[PDB]
Amino acid sequence: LEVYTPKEIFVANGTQGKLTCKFKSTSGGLTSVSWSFQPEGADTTVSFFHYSQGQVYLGNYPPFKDRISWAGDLDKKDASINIENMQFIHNGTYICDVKNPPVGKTSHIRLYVVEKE
Amino acid sequence: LEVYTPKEIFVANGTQGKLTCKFKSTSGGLTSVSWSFQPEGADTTVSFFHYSQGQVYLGNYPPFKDRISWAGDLDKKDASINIENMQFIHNGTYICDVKNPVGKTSHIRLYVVEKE
Amino acid sequence: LEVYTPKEIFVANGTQGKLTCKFKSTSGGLTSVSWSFQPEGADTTVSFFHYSQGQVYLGNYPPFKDRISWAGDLDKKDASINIENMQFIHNGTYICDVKNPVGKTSHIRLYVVEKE
Amino acid sequence: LEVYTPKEIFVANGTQGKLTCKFKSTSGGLTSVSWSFQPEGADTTVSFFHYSQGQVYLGNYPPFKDRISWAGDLDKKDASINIENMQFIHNGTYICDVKNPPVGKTSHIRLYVVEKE
Repeated sequence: LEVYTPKEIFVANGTQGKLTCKFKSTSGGLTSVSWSFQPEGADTTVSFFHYSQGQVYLGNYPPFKDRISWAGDLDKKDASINIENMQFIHNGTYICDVKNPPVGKTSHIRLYVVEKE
Repeated sequence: LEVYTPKEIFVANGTQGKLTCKFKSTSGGLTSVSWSFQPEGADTTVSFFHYSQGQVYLGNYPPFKDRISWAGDLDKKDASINIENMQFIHNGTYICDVKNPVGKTSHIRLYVVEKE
Repeated sequence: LEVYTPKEIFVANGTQGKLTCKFKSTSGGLTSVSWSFQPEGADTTVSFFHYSQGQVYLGNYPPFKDRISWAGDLDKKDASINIENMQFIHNGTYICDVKNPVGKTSHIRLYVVEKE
Repeated sequence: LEVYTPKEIFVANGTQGKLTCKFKSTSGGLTSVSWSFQPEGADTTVSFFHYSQGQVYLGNYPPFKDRISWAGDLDKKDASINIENMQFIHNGTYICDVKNPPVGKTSHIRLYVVEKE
């Protein structure tokens, strides 16, 4: 199992961010995706998205409320998500955790939200 | 791994349902719980709850909006959930899927009863 | 004691309707079942079926003549009945009354649908 | 609660039989009546009549089809019934089961149908 994420992305604030994850494995089925956020300059990460068995589940982290949508296809080995209307509180590191049975692999994105001016 | 669910529960409508799941295994850190609903008289199931790594994740099935809370403790081998203010649309079969390192599943037939 | 019926059922006309009742208690024996009919848009109810001690007893309500059969099992806590060849005169609310040593009641709103 | 039945009655065949039941209790609304038949020389009893909530319900026992009618009044503590056109197949023991919340008391009638000649 191999997981790719771009190292960094810059997103103009107020626009949609596309958090790309592509992975490599021998195989939908039992594979699961989880995304996590680590706010910049903080010590903690919040897991906010989980996908498995054709179902999207969301955490209750307020800054991501009504902003998160699935943009992947596990058959095409794509674990991506979109975040609407990104703002500065969304600066930080995003971490994708992919599990393909037969634990799991992770890749990090440093997301920079930029001033739209 | 072994998963238990009571075969049936009756919930007076307008009150809280307590969906009990107890499991048996040798270990809670890699353990995951999922809950599904099969509305009575349909053949679809909606997966609406997932728990792994100390985090509750919820699906967007409207009849469960703002009703679902975690009532378990994986260290105490308890994968239970609560559902607030149950109404007749919540009648059906609830399925708990627990994974330890594939899943084991147990079923509840939940009947919501007229509180009158 | 707890008594459950679905809130509603839709029965295509000319076909058999299956009136489900499931109950919860600590215990056949002295337990009894009665079913009643409230025709839509009237305020009368006719009690038309009674079950106690392995015996089905029927009332003399013409629209239910030769249509009613027991489909329960008090040991499996099932108090259901069947109604053959349901027509529009059978539209209304059905009420299951279950007694285990006063009783709880549950309601079905039964809609008979054009089979065309 | 106390329940009375006559010990025996003789009914000329082809005539109506009147199965008297009178009872004693402190109270009509929750009380129920049931009547049962034990055919002479058999070991089985068939329950064929039930009365509760102002409603008469009948069993499907063929010899009592279109023969059984309520002749009581629970307010007057009378749980009687009538049987039309009694024939020899109706010989036997009749049992009245009365229930009055606040479990029930029973009384037996040995009914002899007699040749009317």
